[PDB]
Amino acid sequence: SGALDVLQMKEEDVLKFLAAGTHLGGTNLDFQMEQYIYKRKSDGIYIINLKRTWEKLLLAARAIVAIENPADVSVISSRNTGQRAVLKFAAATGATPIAGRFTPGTFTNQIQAAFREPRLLVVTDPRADHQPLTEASYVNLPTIALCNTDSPLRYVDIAIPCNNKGAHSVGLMWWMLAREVLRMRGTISREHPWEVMPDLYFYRDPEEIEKEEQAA
Amino acid sequence: VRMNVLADALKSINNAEKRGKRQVLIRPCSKVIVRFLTVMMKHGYIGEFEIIDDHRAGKIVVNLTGRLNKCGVISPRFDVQLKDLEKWQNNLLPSRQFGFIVLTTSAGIMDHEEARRKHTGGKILGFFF
Amino acid sequence: PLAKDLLHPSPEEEKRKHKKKRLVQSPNSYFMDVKCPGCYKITTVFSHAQTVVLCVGCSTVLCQPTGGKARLTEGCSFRRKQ
Amino acid sequence: RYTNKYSSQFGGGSQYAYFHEEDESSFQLVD
Amino acid sequence: MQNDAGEFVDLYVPRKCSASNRIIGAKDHASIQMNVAEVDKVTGRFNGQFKTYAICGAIRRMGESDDSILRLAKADGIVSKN
Amino acid sequence: GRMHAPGKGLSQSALPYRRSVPTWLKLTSDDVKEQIYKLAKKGLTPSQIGVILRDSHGVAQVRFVTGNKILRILKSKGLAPDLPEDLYHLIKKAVAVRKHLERNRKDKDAKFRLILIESRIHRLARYYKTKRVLPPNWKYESSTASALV
Repeated sequence: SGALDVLQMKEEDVLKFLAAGTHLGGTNLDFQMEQYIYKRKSDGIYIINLKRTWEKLLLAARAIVAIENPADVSVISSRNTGQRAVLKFAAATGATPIAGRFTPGTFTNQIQAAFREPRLLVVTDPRADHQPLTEASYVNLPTIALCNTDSPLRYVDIAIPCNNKGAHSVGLMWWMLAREVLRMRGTISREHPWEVMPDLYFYRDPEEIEKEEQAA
Repeated sequence: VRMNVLADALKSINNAEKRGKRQVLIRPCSKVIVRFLTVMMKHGYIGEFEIIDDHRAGKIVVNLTGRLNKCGVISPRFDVQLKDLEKWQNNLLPSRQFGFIVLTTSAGIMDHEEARRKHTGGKILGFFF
Repeated sequence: PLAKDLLHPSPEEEKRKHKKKRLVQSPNSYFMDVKCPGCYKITTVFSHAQTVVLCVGCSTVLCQPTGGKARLTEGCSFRRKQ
Repeated sequence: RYTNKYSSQFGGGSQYAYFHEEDESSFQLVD
Repeated sequence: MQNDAGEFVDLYVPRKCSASNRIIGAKDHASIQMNVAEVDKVTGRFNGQFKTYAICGAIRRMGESDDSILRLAKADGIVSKN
Repeated sequence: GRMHAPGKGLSQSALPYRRSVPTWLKLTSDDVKEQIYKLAKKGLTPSQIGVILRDSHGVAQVRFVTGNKILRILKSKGLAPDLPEDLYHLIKKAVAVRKHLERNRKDKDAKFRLILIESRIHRLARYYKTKRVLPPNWKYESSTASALV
């Protein structure tokens, strides 16, 4: 971002984006996501441009560090592949997590016990999580969304282009968001690698934890 | 078929302004529309524009900052004498403080307050406010 | 969209559109010269020609009228002029 | 080196010579 | 607004959109005001100064808030020029 | 859309911006005019002369190289057809439809197509009498079908 060379992409970040499958989008295109695709392959997959992913991710990290209080940035994940990344990001940065089922009224019903009033909203996937995206329209929330190529851009303000479908690329995108916020705010220096692996943010399947528990 | 080209141009401006778009493309291009959009530009309502020259009747690409609530046409062009100008600016305009009626007079195409200051009347073309 | 520039269109979206719907309309035909391989008349054909263009050495046909582009006879050689 | 054995030294004429005006690779061939 | 003694007689002056310049009313409950933080050019850390953009809710409802945030951040030196 | 059909189709030939004779076009104005004369001696209308010079001689637009049009060139030599071309083809199609309809009187739709073609003939004749290309006593009468052409 910023036309600055300290904030540019390095080859280590690009090897993570290549190895996770962030650049492999979907097979359909919502018509205002086509400023992010490079080209469509013979397979039918659209390729997400990674520089647009990086500049929208750094603009999202600028929007996340711009709140003085870290406790009223709230992160939503309803699908199962982003719950552990939301809980790890919320333990890392000090945000508030909402993982799992999002009971409606938690931004507009004042007398229910889970009534919050955050100042920004980061969601996992803007089609499956459209219930807090619609409930952001009565409370004046700007909304940041990790967006696939086939995902509707109603009521989101900052769309971070990725493959939000797989486990690896969701866990990586929440990891890169945590890393850019903690470097920008001042916690980690820019020159060392961050000591937290992205495998702390990945999804652990019940079949995957049972194959890890029975060792050879 | 297509009659009264200025009307269909101003309906193009209005439909693409109500959606908050930033640039329109007007076709055809009269010399009526270039003086009309000169009048709306000089009051600070649309900003710059371009007259695209093919060797047929050209196109016009207008910049838009939305400042423009309504841009309309009056068809047919009724003869407005100088005593009928207050009856016409009471009908079409939203206020005594703003809004303009463009009318085509023998000193040129001009708005309705300049036609009182130049002491002339003529046929009406439309309005913008 | 909705910030979209109409005064500077890209050539991908200027070869995309219909020939009447560009900023300046411009035809999608071109002028060829057909070389017949056993004679030395360079012969000038339209791309979309509607008559059978007869050459004057060995009186052969160069091109066939079809609904679109004229299918040149197979084994001649062509290039676009200009 | 080899082509410098085959030129003439005073004998130059091109009256038996054929100048091609369309010698090019610019033509495509139609299938 | 302003009467002949020079007084400003209005109750308040409402915000306007950064994307469409429509008046964000009192009850446009879907409109946002978003801060986007600046960084220092030598270290890449947040130094306290802001960029502020406001979008009315009617632009947000049709899916056009993202592209206008991208254009407004591009023109004030946050997004690169590629 | 079209005049006597419900169709709204858009199919035209769109002339380019650049109005100039090209660098390879070696036919001068006088050579193009003599090509037009020896092509119009074979019985040809303006349209077929325009087709032949487009296809086989490489002049795209004849009024771009000479400076004036094909029918001005044919009328300045007395080779102009006496009826115009379009009115000739509409009259010839009307004689063809009436020659079909003298045998088949259960042909309820070709009678209707005769009504449309004769309407287009009267619209062109009423245009041409106001540009004085025709005499003002020109009446198209259905007895006078094979007396015209």
